[PDB]
Amino acid sequence: RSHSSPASLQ
Amino acid sequence: RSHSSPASLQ
Amino acid sequence: GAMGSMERASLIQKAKLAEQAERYEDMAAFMKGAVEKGEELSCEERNLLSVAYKNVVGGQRAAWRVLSSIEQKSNEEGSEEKGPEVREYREKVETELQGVCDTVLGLLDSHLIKEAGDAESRVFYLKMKGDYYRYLAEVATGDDKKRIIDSARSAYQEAMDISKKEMPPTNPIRLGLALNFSVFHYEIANSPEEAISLAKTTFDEAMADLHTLSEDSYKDSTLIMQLLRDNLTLWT
Amino acid sequence: GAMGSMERASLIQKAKLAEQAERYEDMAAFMKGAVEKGEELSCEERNLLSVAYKNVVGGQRAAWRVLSSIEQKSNEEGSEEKGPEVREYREKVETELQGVCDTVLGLLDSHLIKEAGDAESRVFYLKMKGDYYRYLAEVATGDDKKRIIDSARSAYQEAMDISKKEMPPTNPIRLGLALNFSVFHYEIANSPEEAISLAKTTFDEAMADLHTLSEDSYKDSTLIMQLLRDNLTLWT
Ligand SMILES: N=C(N)c1cc(-c2ccccc2)c(CCCN)s1
Ligand SMILES: N=C(N)c1cc(-c2ccccc2)c(CCCN)s1
Repeated sequence: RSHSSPASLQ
Repeated sequence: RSHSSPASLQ
Repeated sequence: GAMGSMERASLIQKAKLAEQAERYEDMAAFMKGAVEKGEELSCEERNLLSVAYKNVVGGQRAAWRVLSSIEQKSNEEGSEEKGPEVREYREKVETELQGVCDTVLGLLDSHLIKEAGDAESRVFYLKMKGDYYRYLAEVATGDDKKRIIDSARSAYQEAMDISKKEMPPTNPIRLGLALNFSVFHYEIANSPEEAISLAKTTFDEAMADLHTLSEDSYKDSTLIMQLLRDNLTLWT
Repeated sequence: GAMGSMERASLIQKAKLAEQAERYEDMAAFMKGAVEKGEELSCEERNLLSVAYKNVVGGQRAAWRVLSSIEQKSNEEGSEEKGPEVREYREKVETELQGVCDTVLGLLDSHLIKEAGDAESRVFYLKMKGDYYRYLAEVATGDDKKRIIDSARSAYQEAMDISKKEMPPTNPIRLGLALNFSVFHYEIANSPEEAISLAKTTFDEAMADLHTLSEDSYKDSTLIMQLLRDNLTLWT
């Protein structure tokens, strides 16, 4: 499975 | 913390 | 109940699927529906019931401990006032946990225990009764805590009496019961010496009976024996 | 809503407590209540909203994949008929997942996106819109799947257009958007070459801008860049 973004971004 | 039993027993 | 229209066999099947999907709230709802069909449960079905509710209450207990710790820190000397929110949310989780424990106890009382005549079913259910009163005791304060503790003790003691008369010392149900009663003594009843004695005697009597077991049974019994040993290492 | 009587600040506080306790369904309910107060969300609050719902839908997606696999095995040649239960339970989880996605999309449409004027808020919300349409696309079959895919694409594309005009190539929101749009291309839109190209260009343009960053910002940007690289390794 491909990696998607973490939920928390700054 | 103390160890207690697993839920499944035979 | 919302499961009243589903076949017993379908509820069991879906509980097993829910387990595979790590959907333990669903698993518990399916097994509650299965119990409410009114038939006794097989060994496998009792284990599904226990797995489901242990996982549900396990998440609640872990959350309660996180919140209770934050709350105790908030009540130290020198900590800032942050309002009623920590207490309110700890109470919300606590009330949900007590609700799950009450549900399990209600299934045991209506009517799993009274129909359980074989040692393996009766001890299993009485151990469960002790466990869910123990989980209630973990969060209890005020005027009923003593009675909750005594309810746990009474269930565990009845289960112990049956197990010692009717099961060999290596029986995994007997072992898991003794393990959990020892935890009750140590963590709930302020009786560490009783906990240590029970764990030691249980371990030693099981050791002496391992020679009677097949390879597969030996693996089952020694797994629980290792938990007794782990606790003894922690407690001594 | 059941949160209508609770103060906005108390909902935020309790969302943070729920995060600490790993109670993500509660966290999401608190953040939904906070959104419904009608005020815009700060950066920290947007992140709490996203963490809550990503964890909820993440558990649902994982469960759906387990069930969908069992179902596909059940429909092979030579597999036994086991009744409608696998399909029914997969559908139950699917419907709950779609409900969560629809809830998030509803919050974005009523009225987070239309009030978001700064690039950092608007791109964040449009990325979220693309993500939750993508999660709908993962389970979609039948006559609306093409439209769901196009809705994801359209949201991601609007977010990309803003991000490229208004943010530096190392901005973590821009990077996470490009990462997720590349996943959309690879996993949803059957466009692996587009996915690879986007990931490569995003990585290289960020690399060339790292020299402008503080140590702390460098850590934030390189963390997401490594995910782009991990996908490129998987895809090539
Ligand atoms: N689905 C589960 N979790 C379990 C099912 C069973 C079981 C299966 C057949 C017959 C009796 C019991 C367990 C026994 C406990 C192992 N130590 S565990
Ligand atoms: N409670 C959480 N999970 C998070 C909170 C925040 C935040 C805190 C202050 C200001 C803006 C954002 C995160 C930023 C993302 C890190 N990469 S994450």
